[PDB]
Amino acid sequence: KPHNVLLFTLYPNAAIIAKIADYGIGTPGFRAPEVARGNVIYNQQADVYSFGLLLYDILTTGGRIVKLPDPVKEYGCAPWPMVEKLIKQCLKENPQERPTSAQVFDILNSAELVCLTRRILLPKNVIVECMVATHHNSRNASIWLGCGHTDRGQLSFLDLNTEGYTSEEVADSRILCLALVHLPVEKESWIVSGTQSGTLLVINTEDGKKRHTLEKMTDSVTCLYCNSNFLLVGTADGKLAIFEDKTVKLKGAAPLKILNIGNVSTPLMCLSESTNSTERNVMWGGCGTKIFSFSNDFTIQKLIETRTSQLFSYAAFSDSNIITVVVDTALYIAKQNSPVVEVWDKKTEKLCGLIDCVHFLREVSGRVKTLCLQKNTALWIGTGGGHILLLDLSTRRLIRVIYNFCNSVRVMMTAQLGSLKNVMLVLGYNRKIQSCLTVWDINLPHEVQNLEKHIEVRKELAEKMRRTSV
Amino acid sequence: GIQKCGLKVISSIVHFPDALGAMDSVLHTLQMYPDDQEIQCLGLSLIGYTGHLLAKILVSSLYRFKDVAEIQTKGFQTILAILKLSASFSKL
Amino acid sequence: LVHHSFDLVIFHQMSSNIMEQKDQQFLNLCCKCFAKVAMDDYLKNVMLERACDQNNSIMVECLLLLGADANQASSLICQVCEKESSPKLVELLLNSGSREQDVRKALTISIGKGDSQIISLLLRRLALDVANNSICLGGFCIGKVEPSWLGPLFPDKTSNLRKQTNIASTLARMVIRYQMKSAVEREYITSLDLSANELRDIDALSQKCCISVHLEHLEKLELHQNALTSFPQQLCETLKSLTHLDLHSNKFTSFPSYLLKMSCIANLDVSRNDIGPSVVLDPTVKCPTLKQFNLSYNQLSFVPENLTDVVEKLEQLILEGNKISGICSPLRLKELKILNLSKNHISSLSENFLEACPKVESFSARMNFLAAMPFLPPSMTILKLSQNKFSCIPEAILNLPH
Ligand SMILES: Cc1ccc(C(=O)Nc2ccc(CN3CCN(C)CC3)c(C(F)(F)F)c2)cc1C#Cc1cnc2cccnn12
Repeated sequence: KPHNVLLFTLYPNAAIIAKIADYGIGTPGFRAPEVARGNVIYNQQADVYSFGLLLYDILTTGGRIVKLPDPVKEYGCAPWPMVEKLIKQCLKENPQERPTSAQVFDILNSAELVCLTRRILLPKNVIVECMVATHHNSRNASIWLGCGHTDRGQLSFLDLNTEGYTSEEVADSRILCLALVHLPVEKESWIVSGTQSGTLLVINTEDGKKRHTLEKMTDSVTCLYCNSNFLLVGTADGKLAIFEDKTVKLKGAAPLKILNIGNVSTPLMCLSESTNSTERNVMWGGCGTKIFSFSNDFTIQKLIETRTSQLFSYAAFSDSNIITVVVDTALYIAKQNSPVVEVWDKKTEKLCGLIDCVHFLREVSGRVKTLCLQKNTALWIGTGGGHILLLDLSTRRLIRVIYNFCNSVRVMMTAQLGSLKNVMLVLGYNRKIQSCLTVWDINLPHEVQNLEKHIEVRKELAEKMRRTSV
Repeated sequence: GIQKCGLKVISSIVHFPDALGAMDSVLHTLQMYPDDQEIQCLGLSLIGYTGHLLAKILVSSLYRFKDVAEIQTKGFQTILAILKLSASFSKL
Repeated sequence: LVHHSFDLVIFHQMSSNIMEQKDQQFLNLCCKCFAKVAMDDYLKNVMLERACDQNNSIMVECLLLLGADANQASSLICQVCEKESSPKLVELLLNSGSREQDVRKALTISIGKGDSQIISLLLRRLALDVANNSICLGGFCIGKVEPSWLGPLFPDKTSNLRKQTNIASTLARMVIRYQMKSAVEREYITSLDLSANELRDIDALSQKCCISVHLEHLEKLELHQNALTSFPQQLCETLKSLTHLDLHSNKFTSFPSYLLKMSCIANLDVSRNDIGPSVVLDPTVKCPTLKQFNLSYNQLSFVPENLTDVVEKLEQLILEGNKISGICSPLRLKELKILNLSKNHISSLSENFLEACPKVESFSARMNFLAAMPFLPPSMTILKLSQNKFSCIPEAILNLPH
């Protein structure tokens, strides 16, 4: 029972926190049903049920003390799905189905148990291409998942606090990219998407009827970005339109400036920003195999070529187009259907390093899908094979490989919730097709490292204690 | 640069009874100033009675020059005093 | 090579501004030699020990990145801290793994040789959890406390992030590449636990160095199991946002009345001290936010006087363990909810002492010499009168509605 668990500290990063005690003074509330039936001796396989009850009480923060119900429903608490599955495991009726104690500790040893916060399935299971979080820190902590399901578009809207969602079809054809813009001075917030019809549509989040249509282009919009102003636009024929944040409030707005970075044979796939504040005045974009940067004047200030990659890397993976550009001290590049990541520098405009994700993966298809960075020097590599990689920018080494939670990672955004906490949404596929949106704690790499060091220190303490006792 | 005449004033005040720590200060200066401060480091009396760094600094200051007649005899008197204070000093 | 003198020349040449010079081939050969001696990682541990014996934090980082057991040896951190070292070196050793017991011993060392910088560097590792917003200095036996130590522990939002240098990481990257090639060939702190640190005063917290502006947002201060004697008044007015103050198991002698001047104090605990023989709260003080008051196990010989005018809205008045003779003045706390006079010397309660407290629910009066129970409020739900000489169940308790 919790009455038998002593606490020697409250500091999370302590070597010794909780201990067990039997004061020698089963209990009705905290006994296994097989034990309550008077059947047999307690046995090891019933202690795991008692431990599952204790885990339920810790999760619910002592709510039950003052056929078990749903912890999230009957009492208020954050989901913590990995532990809910563990609870539902070690509380099964058939004692042969309860995991053994060593197994319970082994699955309590994962940083993915501490860091996974919410795991939401989408029942419709539609192929979801894009999504954009809500930049509002209000109670409307929600996503705006865009997808394509028909000759027209599919528009979801999944609320986090509710975990329920509404779907709509308000575009004329499939959508490939999303973007949201919020003008607090005017208290206006709009969700703009890129439709494969070859147009751009605006939907005001304040009123479901306030809709507009924007200027048309010959190809399909592939990416959008908002810089915090100006609305960046990106097409598949190498076009770069700038939309004023305020001018797009009215329907049929005008693009303040339009550049043709490239041509039809080269789509513009990704636009990003520099993480360092000293370079806040440069925006980078990948038009096919050109890593171009343009200043706050919307004029190209650098134009690298990527066709040089075939001289060192394989020509097969070299002659694809850029997927993403992750701007930092060094440019990080992902190319279509390529399992290798290329590292460039802004100054020399030349290759500096390569990353062969196949090495890390085979150490356990491995196609690279999305790249994300956090300022904590951990670059999250989402591989199309359904595995996330954690690379440390100081050493460019592996931290941990996260897998067996989805089969194909599609996109990976960083976003904040209404509790001011920063999380990383990972929308992955599940083809048994099913779309699952895991919301990871942004502190996953630190958690991996700390838990490893912590379990090693405790192992050393136990070893030393066993030695001096003998 | 004023630490030289400061150590001169220190040499003036050590003659007063109950001079008591100032040993860490003059030790840091001697580690900072190798030549001039060590010439007057004979003023180092029985202070601190365990840092091996202090003895290392003393012997290294003696050896770094090792050619000035007066500092050799002064440091020898000092090390004789401190070993008379503690026999464990001989080991280190 | 590493046995005789390799460190004395290698560290000297690589730290004497080896960067910012057109000696690319020179650095290449030195890194080739580095990767060559990098084998037999025991030697790397020797290099780390020698690099810490001297104050050269420029290359210790490189040794740590290549992989060096910072818990090798008087461990490393205690050695570095014993001699005069630099904050950068101890920081790099704390960031890499080092046993908690070793860090604790190093804190004791740096406490001996008083140096605020290394003390703060260590306390930022031992006793700070940014998730909870709490300092957890509980049981460290820090015989004193100085604001210059807890300074950098508080967020101090003016501070920012800046990469001072990167030469060590790049040096580490290229020696690792050469080794591989040779192988191939807001949010303030709302808690401050100082409990059980064997303190003797906290007078050093007064117009503190950058800690004064941070104490104004403290919402808990555990000071129990120390040995204090007073509470500095300047601290009482500085702590303009406390709610939970803990002072039990200290050595007090008279209740500091000005404690009830704190703007938002809501749980005061002065228990197990030697307070006595009577607490007299000054009528000029009005504390309408005090919703708990624990004066247990003191040497009180009365109920705290002027408790109605001063502590207006009190919920739990716990006076257990004191030596209270026998009540004569009626409580008037309109909002009392739990009274507790167990283990006292009471023999008879005044016939109208609880009539003017209409919200009492719990009432514990164990281990007294009680023989009769006076008129009680009808809202009393729990009533624990044990071990206290009742010849018969009183008639005043057989009529309690609930
Ligand atoms: C004074 C004391 C005496 C005895 C024990 C005690 O638990 N002994 C014990 C006896 C048997 C067993 C093994 N059996 C399990 C049952 N089983 C049927 C047979 C085998 C174990 C076990 F730990 F191994 F489990 C422990 C604990 C304390 C305590 C304490 C303490 C310290 N701080 C605090 C603060 C608040 C309260 N208590 N407290």
